[PDB]
Amino acid sequence: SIKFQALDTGDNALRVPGAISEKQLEELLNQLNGTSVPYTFSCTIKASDPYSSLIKPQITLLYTPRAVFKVKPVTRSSSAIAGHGSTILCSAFAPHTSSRMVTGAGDNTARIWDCDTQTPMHTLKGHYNWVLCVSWSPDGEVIATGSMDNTIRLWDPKSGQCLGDALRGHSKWITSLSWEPIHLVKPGSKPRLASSSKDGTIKIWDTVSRVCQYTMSGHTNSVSCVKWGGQGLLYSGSHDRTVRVWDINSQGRCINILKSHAHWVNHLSLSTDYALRIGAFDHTGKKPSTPEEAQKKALENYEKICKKNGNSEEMMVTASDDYTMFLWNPLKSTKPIARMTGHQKLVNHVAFSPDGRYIVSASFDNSIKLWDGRDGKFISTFRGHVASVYQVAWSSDCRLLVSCSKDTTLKVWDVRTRKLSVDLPGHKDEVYTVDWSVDGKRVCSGGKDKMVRLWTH
Repeated sequence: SIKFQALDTGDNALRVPGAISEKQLEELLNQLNGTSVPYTFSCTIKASDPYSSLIKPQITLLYTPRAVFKVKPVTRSSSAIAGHGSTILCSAFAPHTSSRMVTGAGDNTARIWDCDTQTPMHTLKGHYNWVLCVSWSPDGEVIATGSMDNTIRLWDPKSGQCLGDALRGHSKWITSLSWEPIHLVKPGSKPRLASSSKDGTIKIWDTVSRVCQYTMSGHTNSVSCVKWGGQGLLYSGSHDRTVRVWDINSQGRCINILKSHAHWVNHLSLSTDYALRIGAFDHTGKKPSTPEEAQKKALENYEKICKKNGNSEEMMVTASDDYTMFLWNPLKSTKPIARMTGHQKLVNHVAFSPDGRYIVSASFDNSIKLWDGRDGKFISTFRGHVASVYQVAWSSDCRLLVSCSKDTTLKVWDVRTRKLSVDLPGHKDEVYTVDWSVDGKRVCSGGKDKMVRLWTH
């Protein structure tokens, strides 16, 4: 007996024919919808791997088109790659290729790696304190590093050369970096860089003319994080218990102060920021032929995720150290749409899925909770870690989620089945960073053991 159900969710009815050829199963499913459209079929949904399945001891058959891209779950680990002098604090794949990756460690250096050969490629020297955040520009041309020495440095990913002098201005350490989205950038020009500091300011940097355009001081305390949205609006969170909204088309004018939080705002993420990070690029790796094509492609990829109701809504999630999270639709209302709660310990990372469909939150209660990205409803808790969870990373197809932890392991989860997919140990100590490449081919992790691990399917 066999039943047909899509990976989406739809059941489409009940049939029993004896053990058949795989090619026939398409033809049958095709024959129903009169597509006569290739297909791949799934079953045992751990397991998750597809009469040979009856040589292994009724059946539901999960079907999905071949033309639809699907990221394979990471399974194995290369040999650990040495280079950094102390613990690794941040990591980020390039938006246009899975052959490049950058890390930031407490040895005052950032490193660019060749993921194809698992070798060190460049060492970025110039900061006189810890590198706290690394972020590729959405066109993949420039790397920026925010440091504990209060400065920002721009690097060339290909040559490893620092682009002139550091960006100076902040009087305390850098808390976050956020590049201007490609679809808002005038064709032929480059994306500007927003940075937040513990000094309580947000600066907007012109990386080309090499000049600071605006300084958004307004928060009365340290600024925790900033995010450059696709409407020409920036959203910042701060220890003044406030979420502020700055209009870049009005010289950084504050158009809204959100006071619903009762405690320090620690994390702030948008539903569109996975899209914003990679601009015109996707899982294929195909490059735009012209800057004008890049702007159109970036807009197309952006409007695809935000414009659902015929209008553009980017949702916002903010977290505080009362463990409480909020969901916003800032364009629509200045009051929280929903109040997410349940975490018993501090939330360390919050991220929407690339389609904005889900919200996942990593905590120090050794758990990861899955939330609905449109109304903020609780769905499930990912249990399996024994120690605190530091960071998570989404797959491009929004189907898989990898998470690193203090428990010396990484775990990848199947968000469709809401369960553990594969548990991969490897490191010798705590792991602080994880990232998943756009093509889904490679996963990188780095932590206390000063070493980089590259994970593949």
